[PDB]
Amino acid sequence: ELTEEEKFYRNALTRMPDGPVALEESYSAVMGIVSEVE
Amino acid sequence: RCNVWILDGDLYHKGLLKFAVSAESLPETLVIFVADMSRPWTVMESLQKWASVLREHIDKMKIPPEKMRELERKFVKDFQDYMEIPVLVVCTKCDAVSVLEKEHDYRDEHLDFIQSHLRRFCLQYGAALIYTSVKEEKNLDLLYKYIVHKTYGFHFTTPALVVEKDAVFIPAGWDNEKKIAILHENFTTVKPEDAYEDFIVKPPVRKLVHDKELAAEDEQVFLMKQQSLLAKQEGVLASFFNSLLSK
Repeated sequence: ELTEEEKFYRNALTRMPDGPVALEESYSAVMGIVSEVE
Repeated sequence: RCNVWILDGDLYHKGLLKFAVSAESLPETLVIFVADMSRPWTVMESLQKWASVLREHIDKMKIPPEKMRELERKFVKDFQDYMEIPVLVVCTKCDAVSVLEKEHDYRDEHLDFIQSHLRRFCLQYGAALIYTSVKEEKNLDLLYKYIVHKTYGFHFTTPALVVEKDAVFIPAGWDNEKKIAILHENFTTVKPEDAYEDFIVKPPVRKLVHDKELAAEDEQVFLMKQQSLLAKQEGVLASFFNSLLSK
């Protein structure tokens, strides 16, 4: 049996060269726009 | 509308928690911890993992100690005042108990073991335990009612159900060591103090063990070896026939 992890590159998110920093900026930017609209 | 934040299972994204809960939004937040009953053996390991992660997250928040103790006093006042921050343990895929009976030879003693473990953990963290099955749509309305009650302060009326194996529900404050002792009566082989792992075993899943790397010899060592080579140049049948020979 092949799991979801083996089927697809779900783990590629953890292989970003700059660590999880870029993912935080994506979430932060969504928080920034929502903060202004709210 | 209640904000919903689902964190990915890997700790690599645990730092995202700062965007799910802030100091201003902490008291309004209700914490939900998922327990997979299709994989019961990791349930407490996962629970101490994620609860410890939450404790570490609250550490980085730097709440004033007076405010933290105020929150503790509010929560405990909500706790002892119960009559017949918040943490709610929700069990998912409890219908997989039906698998545990057929694939791992489980019985009521094992289920009593795991649910007594879960209730002792809930006592440790002062949480409310509930069993659900999205496949069978069990306790979903009960869940929704309890969530709305504990977040918005709405009323709640459902009692504690602790007899059925796969539909247990325990609101906060109901459980106690004396009340948990009822399940220990059913035990006939294990004890309450026995380790989780020894009794309930993590199966050794038969992962494809990749074979050893077969490597061709280097040409130089191979030719050196070849130079070295060149220069130096039934019972049970017998048991039956003895049995019919002794007589």
